[PDB]
Amino acid sequence: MKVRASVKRICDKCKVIRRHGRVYVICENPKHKQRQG
Amino acid sequence: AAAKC
Amino acid sequence: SRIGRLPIPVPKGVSVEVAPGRVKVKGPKGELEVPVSPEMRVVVEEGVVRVERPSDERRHKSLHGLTRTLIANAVKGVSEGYSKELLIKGIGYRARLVGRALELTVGFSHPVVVEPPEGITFEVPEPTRVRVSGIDKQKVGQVAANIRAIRKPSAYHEKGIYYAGEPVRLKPGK
Amino acid sequence: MKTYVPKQVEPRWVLIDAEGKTLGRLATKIATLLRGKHRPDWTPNVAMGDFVVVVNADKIRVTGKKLEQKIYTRYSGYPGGLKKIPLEKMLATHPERVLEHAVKGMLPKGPLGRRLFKRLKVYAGPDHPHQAQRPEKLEV
Amino acid sequence: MKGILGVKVGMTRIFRDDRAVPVTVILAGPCPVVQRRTPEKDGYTAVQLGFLPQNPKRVNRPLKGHFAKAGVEPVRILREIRDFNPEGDTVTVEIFKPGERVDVTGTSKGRGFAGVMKRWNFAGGPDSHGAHKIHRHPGSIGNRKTPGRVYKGKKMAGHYGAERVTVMNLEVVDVIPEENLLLVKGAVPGPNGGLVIVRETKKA
RNA sequence: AAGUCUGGGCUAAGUGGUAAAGGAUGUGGCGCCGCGAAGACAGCCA
RNA sequence: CGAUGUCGGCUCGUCGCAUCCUGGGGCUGAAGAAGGUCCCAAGGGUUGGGCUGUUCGCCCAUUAAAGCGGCACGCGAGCUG
RNA sequence: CGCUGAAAGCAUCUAAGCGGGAAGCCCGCCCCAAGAUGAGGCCUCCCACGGCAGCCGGUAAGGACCCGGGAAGACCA
Ligand SMILES: [K+]
Ligand SMILES: [K+]
Ligand SMILES: [K+]
Ligand SMILES: [K+]
Ligand SMILES: [K+]
Ligand SMILES: [K+]
Ligand SMILES: [Mg+2]
Ligand SMILES: [Mg+2]
Ligand SMILES: [Mg+2]
Ligand SMILES: [Mg+2]
Ligand SMILES: [Mg+2]
Ligand SMILES: [Mg+2]
Ligand SMILES: [Mg+2]
Ligand SMILES: [Mg+2]
Ligand SMILES: [Mg+2]
Ligand SMILES: [Mg+2]
Ligand SMILES: [Mg+2]
Ligand SMILES: [Mg+2]
Ligand SMILES: [Mg+2]
Ligand SMILES: [Mg+2]
Ligand SMILES: [Mg+2]
Ligand SMILES: [Mg+2]
Ligand SMILES: [Mg+2]
Ligand SMILES: [Mg+2]
Ligand SMILES: [Mg+2]
Ligand SMILES: [Mg+2]
Ligand SMILES: [Mg+2]
Ligand SMILES: [Mg+2]
Ligand SMILES: [Mg+2]
Ligand SMILES: [Mg+2]
Ligand SMILES: [Mg+2]
Ligand SMILES: [Mg+2]
Ligand SMILES: [Mg+2]
Ligand SMILES: [Mg+2]
Ligand SMILES: [Mg+2]
Ligand SMILES: [Mg+2]
Ligand SMILES: [Mg+2]
Ligand SMILES: [Mg+2]
Ligand SMILES: [Mg+2]
Ligand SMILES: [Mg+2]
Ligand SMILES: [Mg+2]
Ligand SMILES: [Mg+2]
Ligand SMILES: [Mg+2]
Ligand SMILES: [Mg+2]
Ligand SMILES: [Mg+2]
Ligand SMILES: [Mg+2]
Ligand SMILES: [Mg+2]
Ligand SMILES: [Mg+2]
Ligand SMILES: [Mg+2]
Ligand SMILES: [Mg+2]
Ligand SMILES: [Mg+2]
Ligand SMILES: [Mg+2]
Ligand SMILES: [Mg+2]
Ligand SMILES: [Mg+2]
Ligand SMILES: [Mg+2]
Ligand SMILES: [Mg+2]
Ligand SMILES: [Mg+2]
Ligand SMILES: [Mg+2]
Ligand SMILES: [Mg+2]
Ligand SMILES: [Mg+2]
Ligand SMILES: [Mg+2]
Ligand SMILES: [Mg+2]
Ligand SMILES: [Mg+2]
Ligand SMILES: [Mg+2]
Ligand SMILES: [Mg+2]
Ligand SMILES: [Mg+2]
Ligand SMILES: [Mg+2]
Ligand SMILES: [Mg+2]
Ligand SMILES: [Mg+2]
Ligand SMILES: [Mg+2]
Ligand SMILES: [Mg+2]
Ligand SMILES: [Mg+2]
Ligand SMILES: [Mg+2]
Ligand SMILES: [Mg+2]
Ligand SMILES: [Mg+2]
Ligand SMILES: [Mg+2]
Ligand SMILES: [Mg+2]
Ligand SMILES: [Mg+2]
Ligand SMILES: [Mg+2]
Ligand SMILES: [Mg+2]
Ligand SMILES: [Mg+2]
Ligand SMILES: [Mg+2]
Ligand SMILES: [Mg+2]
Ligand SMILES: [Mg+2]
Ligand SMILES: [Mg+2]
Ligand SMILES: [Mg+2]
Ligand SMILES: [Mg+2]
Ligand SMILES: [Mg+2]
Ligand SMILES: [Mg+2]
Ligand SMILES: [Mg+2]
Ligand SMILES: [Mg+2]
Ligand SMILES: [Mg+2]
Ligand SMILES: [Mg+2]
Ligand SMILES: [Mg+2]
Ligand SMILES: [Mg+2]
Ligand SMILES: [Mg+2]
Ligand SMILES: [Mg+2]
Ligand SMILES: [Mg+2]
Ligand SMILES: [Mg+2]
Ligand SMILES: [Mg+2]
Ligand SMILES: [Mg+2]
Ligand SMILES: [Mg+2]
Ligand SMILES: [Mg+2]
Ligand SMILES: [Mg+2]
Ligand SMILES: [Mg+2]
Ligand SMILES: [Mg+2]
Ligand SMILES: [Mg+2]
Ligand SMILES: [Mg+2]
Ligand SMILES: [Mg+2]
Ligand SMILES: [Mg+2]
Ligand SMILES: [Mg+2]
Ligand SMILES: [Mg+2]
Ligand SMILES: [Mg+2]
Ligand SMILES: [Mg+2]
Ligand SMILES: [Mg+2]
Ligand SMILES: [Mg+2]
Ligand SMILES: [Mg+2]
Ligand SMILES: [Mg+2]
Ligand SMILES: [Mg+2]
Ligand SMILES: [Mg+2]
Ligand SMILES: [Mg+2]
Ligand SMILES: [Mg+2]
Ligand SMILES: [Mg+2]
Ligand SMILES: [Mg+2]
Ligand SMILES: [Mg+2]
Ligand SMILES: [Mg+2]
Ligand SMILES: [Mg+2]
Ligand SMILES: [Zn+2]
Repeated sequence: MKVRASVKRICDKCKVIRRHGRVYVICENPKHKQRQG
Repeated sequence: AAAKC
Repeated sequence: SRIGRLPIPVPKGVSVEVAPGRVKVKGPKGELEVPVSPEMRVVVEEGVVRVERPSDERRHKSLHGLTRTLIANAVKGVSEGYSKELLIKGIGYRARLVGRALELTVGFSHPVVVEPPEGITFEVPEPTRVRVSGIDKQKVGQVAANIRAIRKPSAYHEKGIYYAGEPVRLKPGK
Repeated sequence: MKTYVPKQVEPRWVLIDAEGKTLGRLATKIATLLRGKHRPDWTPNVAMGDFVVVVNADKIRVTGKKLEQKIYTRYSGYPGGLKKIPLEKMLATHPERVLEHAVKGMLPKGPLGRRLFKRLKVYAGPDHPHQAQRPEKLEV
Repeated sequence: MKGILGVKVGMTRIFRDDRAVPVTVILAGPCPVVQRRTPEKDGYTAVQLGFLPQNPKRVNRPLKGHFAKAGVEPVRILREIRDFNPEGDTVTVEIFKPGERVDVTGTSKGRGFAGVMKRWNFAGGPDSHGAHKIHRHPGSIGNRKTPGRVYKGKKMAGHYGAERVTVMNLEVVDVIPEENLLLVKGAVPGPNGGLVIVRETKKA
């Protein structure tokens, strides 16, 4: 998981979701997982 | 207290 | 392009009685209770069950899709049933069946035994194949996930407990 | 001429059911009754309100996410002595304290306000032990 | 959950499997049942036990009527064992077998007004190198203007001991029903002759 | 002390009730364009 | 300024978390073992000695680790000087 | 980290709902504790004396003073 203030889609398979008041980026590539924090 | 300088 | 507008082609042997906030489904396999939001109307007609929504804003469009699929899952469950198949891979790893409980030999220093919950049945056709069966789709998925969490698939080897149809993705280790 | 001063009067016993009421909006009405401000002869320096009996206090209703977010705090006077209790835990363990705490904060501070709090009787469940006083049911 | 009242007799050691075992001897039996506490009447379950029989000329009327209701001779000590309901009207040392673990409660010896070095194991001050009349003193008790006060529970000199103390998970070494004697491994609070309570341990 | 006043709308964060660059399928409202039974976006066989 | 005693040591603590150890996790250029990096986490713990008035730092022998800060750079109507 | 699942025919740990998960949190263990003035509860004992929500005496159940002491203790307790 990458935790940073600037979360963005890194590749065309990246997906942006919102669960429990937080923005997440989830992707098939495990390196692309992100949390806004 | 003592020397305060 | 919708989910909640399609009626449910209920087959015979399955009886659904609507109730305030609930939908009671009875079939040859068992009975299920499906709590439905009172903010919506469920109506049962000849061989069909259809759900309508009372407005067109975001919340009612969201519950319309949710309400139909859960009911359709319940009606399907009591007619045909639900199952999930687990694969056990690795040279020494295998499974067997103790009475009703299931036995896992997955490379720990001890065996791992799982007691099935009420409404769930286990099947071991092969030592490297486990089936979980029941009438509740949510419980079938949950129990299957519980067993898979005992020994998750490895990231470097084709070893562990896998879902049926789950692809195997490895990385080099040398 | 001088303003009318009432003489002492036997007080009224009142019964309130808290089933499904919003906590804060019920507590306001209780505090007004305890102060006796519904009486044309109200006097600020005497205790002349009603005795209030509340039943079904455990079935009070709260809006939003206050069940998990509202925190009661107690300070013991020791280092690290601040204790925090969420509302849902208070409802489970001491249901009567929730409505008691809300009303107490809405009463005047001082000796008279402390006496007025003594005239409130809160019970979880539908029964109360004050049948001798015969409280008349009031709709809130 | 089961218990009995007793008196600390003394300390010795015995030999077992070529090992020396330090033991405390306790005279425990017998304890007549005087009153039973029930949830219907009292709100909890307990049994009130009696110990150390007393000369009737020293028993006043309220206690004599209390003893007469149970049909027992007057004793000196009345104590409750929480969550215990003995089968009979008398409790003896037989309730315990060797190898069982027990908790023992007593009143520790009283040290009176004790200093911080004895009561709290404070380091004290130096004994040379200019130290001026502060050898057994506590040192600083606070900070400056913030917070400008001393915390509650600050460790200071005061009364020490003569208080209730429980030692847990002591092994029962031997039971001697002829002389109503119980042998436990190790040390027990209080002086010889002091009242103690022996209960089944809460550990596991 | 005096409206749990009346009418229309928004917020779900206890935001209201203590902060920036930056980030985001939060939500409501309006627009500009494109492709649409010269059968479109998604799903499915290629 | 008709006075608010100033370094270090000692004694006695208590608090914060931007966490040194111990507990739980994601990612890894993670085979395993050992690491790296970020997230959660302040319950408990965080050694003895040589040099110097020293704080600091270096060094010796260890350790799971030898955390960083606040409290009038905490504490002289408590000591030292 | 999940199960089921819409809005968004796919998908999604979430919007409805349901699980797993820390030396941390709440109980649990030990100690204090009804001045908890919201002053709680249970067992037993004493009784309706006299003279006129109070006043003056003599008593009951009990208690205190005094004395011998105490691994209790500055005194007190
Ligand atoms: K916007
Ligand atoms: K000055
Ligand atoms: K400190
Ligand atoms: K890690
Ligand atoms: K800590
Ligand atoms: K230096
Ligand atoms: Mg960045
Ligand atoms: Mg008044
Ligand atoms: Mg009043
Ligand atoms: Mg509310
Ligand atoms: Mg709530
Ligand atoms: Mg603290
Ligand atoms: Mg704190
Ligand atoms: Mg504390
Ligand atoms: Mg007792
Ligand atoms: Mg003793
Ligand atoms: Mg004792
Ligand atoms: Mg003693
Ligand atoms: Mg003494
Ligand atoms: Mg001392
Ligand atoms: Mg000592
Ligand atoms: Mg001493
Ligand atoms: Mg000493
Ligand atoms: Mg000590
Ligand atoms: Mg102590
Ligand atoms: Mg100590
Ligand atoms: Mg020392
Ligand atoms: Mg000292
Ligand atoms: Mg010192
Ligand atoms: Mg010393
Ligand atoms: Mg000396
Ligand atoms: Mg010197
Ligand atoms: Mg010196
Ligand atoms: Mg010295
Ligand atoms: Mg000296
Ligand atoms: Mg000197
Ligand atoms: Mg000194
Ligand atoms: Mg001195
Ligand atoms: Mg000296
Ligand atoms: Mg000394
Ligand atoms: Mg001192
Ligand atoms: Mg201190
Ligand atoms: Mg100072
Ligand atoms: Mg000062
Ligand atoms: Mg202060
Ligand atoms: Mg202090
Ligand atoms: Mg303290
Ligand atoms: Mg303390
Ligand atoms: Mg102390
Ligand atoms: Mg002291
Ligand atoms: Mg003392
Ligand atoms: Mg209004
Ligand atoms: Mg807003
Ligand atoms: Mg927020
Ligand atoms: Mg905010
Ligand atoms: Mg707020
Ligand atoms: Mg705010
Ligand atoms: Mg002066
Ligand atoms: Mg002055
Ligand atoms: Mg000055
Ligand atoms: Mg001064
Ligand atoms: Mg100085
Ligand atoms: Mg200094
Ligand atoms: Mg120094
Ligand atoms: Mg210093
Ligand atoms: Mg120092
Ligand atoms: Mg020091
Ligand atoms: Mg030292
Ligand atoms: Mg210091
Ligand atoms: Mg120290
Ligand atoms: Mg000190
Ligand atoms: Mg210290
Ligand atoms: Mg600290
Ligand atoms: Mg942190
Ligand atoms: Mg760690
Ligand atoms: Mg860790
Ligand atoms: Mg490894
Ligand atoms: Mg991270
Ligand atoms: Mg993280
Ligand atoms: Mg972190
Ligand atoms: Mg933390
Ligand atoms: Mg902290
Ligand atoms: Mg913290
Ligand atoms: Mg050393
Ligand atoms: Mg050192
Ligand atoms: Mg040395
Ligand atoms: Mg050094
Ligand atoms: Mg040297
Ligand atoms: Mg040397
Ligand atoms: Mg040195
Ligand atoms: Mg140095
Ligand atoms: Mg030197
Ligand atoms: Mg250096
Ligand atoms: Mg070394
Ligand atoms: Mg070293
Ligand atoms: Mg080591
Ligand atoms: Mg500061
Ligand atoms: Mg400062
Ligand atoms: Mg300074
Ligand atoms: Mg300093
Ligand atoms: Mg300092
Ligand atoms: Mg200082
Ligand atoms: Mg200092
Ligand atoms: Mg100091
Ligand atoms: Mg100082
Ligand atoms: Mg000095
Ligand atoms: Mg100094
Ligand atoms: Mg000072
Ligand atoms: Mg001073
Ligand atoms: Mg001073
Ligand atoms: Mg010095
Ligand atoms: Mg000096
Ligand atoms: Mg000098
Ligand atoms: Mg000198
Ligand atoms: Mg939800
Ligand atoms: Mg925590
Ligand atoms: Mg824990
Ligand atoms: Mg108390
Ligand atoms: Mg008590
Ligand atoms: Mg008193
Ligand atoms: Mg108090
Ligand atoms: Mg009392
Ligand atoms: Mg005296
Ligand atoms: Mg004396
Ligand atoms: Mg005395
Ligand atoms: Mg005393
Ligand atoms: Mg006395
Ligand atoms: Zn990606």
